[PDB]
Amino acid sequence: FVTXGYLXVSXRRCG
Amino acid sequence: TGYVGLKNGATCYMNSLLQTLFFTNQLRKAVYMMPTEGDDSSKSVPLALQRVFYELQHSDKPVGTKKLTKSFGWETLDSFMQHDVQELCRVLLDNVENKMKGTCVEGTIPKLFRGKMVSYIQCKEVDYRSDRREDYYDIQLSIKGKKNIFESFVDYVAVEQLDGDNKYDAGEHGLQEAEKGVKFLTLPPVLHLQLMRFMYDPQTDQNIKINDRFEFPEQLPLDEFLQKTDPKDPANYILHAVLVHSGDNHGGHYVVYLNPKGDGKWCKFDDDVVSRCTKEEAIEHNYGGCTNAYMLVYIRESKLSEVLQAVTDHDIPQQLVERLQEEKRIEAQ
Repeated sequence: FVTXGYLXVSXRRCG
Repeated sequence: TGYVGLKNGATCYMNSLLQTLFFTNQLRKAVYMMPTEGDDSSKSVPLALQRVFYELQHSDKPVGTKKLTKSFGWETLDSFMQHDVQELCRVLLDNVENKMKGTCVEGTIPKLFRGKMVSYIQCKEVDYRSDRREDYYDIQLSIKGKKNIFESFVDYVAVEQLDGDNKYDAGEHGLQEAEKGVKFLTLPPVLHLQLMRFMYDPQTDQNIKINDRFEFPEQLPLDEFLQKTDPKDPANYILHAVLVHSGDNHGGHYVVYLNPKGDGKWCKFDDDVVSRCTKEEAIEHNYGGCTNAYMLVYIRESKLSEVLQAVTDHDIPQQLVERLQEEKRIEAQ
């Protein structure tokens, strides 16, 4: 849960 | 080369994945076979994918994707940045799989991509086990502290100790020491492996990329990771695609290197520019150690000739050809 930014990360890996 | 590229919006890893799926010939053909009906391709993902594949196979100029991205709704940088590549793969595959429900090409997607694993949690001191069998279409491999893909697989099937503060919540048994773990029962004909270089770091509150070196081979034996091997079909996998990223959190560039026929003749797909390259450019040069692979596709050596069967003009239904030709006429005037 970041300000993008050009590194993709699933939000299902952000909690 | 004999292959055509894709135009470069902020669609990031999509073109890379689209080429990857296009050269999964058996999937391409089933997507062609999938009955669809529509005047615009942007009106559904099955229609739009049929169109993209048709154009990749027939155009001599770079193929557009506007109607495809319109059909599944990811039209901003942020919609790609909020997802891993396999989430987009699933979005396209699941829809198409469910479109093939009750058709002539029903079951094609699980036939190509689905494998079987079993996870378990065994308590040491009480009689409780939570053995859960599940299916997969892709595997997310940890690369942090792993020098090569064999170590990723070793760590993937390693037994995890649930102890100290990680003591398993065994419900009516209270907190219990236990042993977590997963076993592969089967591996699919087409094996999608994400290399988890991109991850949110809760310690620094940032998405980060891990650029460490991580080696992967042209041929990947996986028999050692199966619960029971088949003496008639060793699980030797042949590298098909290397999806590559270059850059950092302020910009990046995505390419895919692909040997379409599974022979070793590698071609780099960089949006509109498709060019023959060396095996070393495709493989070792993407080991890292900020340009490296974040996803690999392997195909079982035994299924190679079925998966990569030729797809001719004859394997495209006349009803689809006619739909796409009418659409092209309306788009021309």
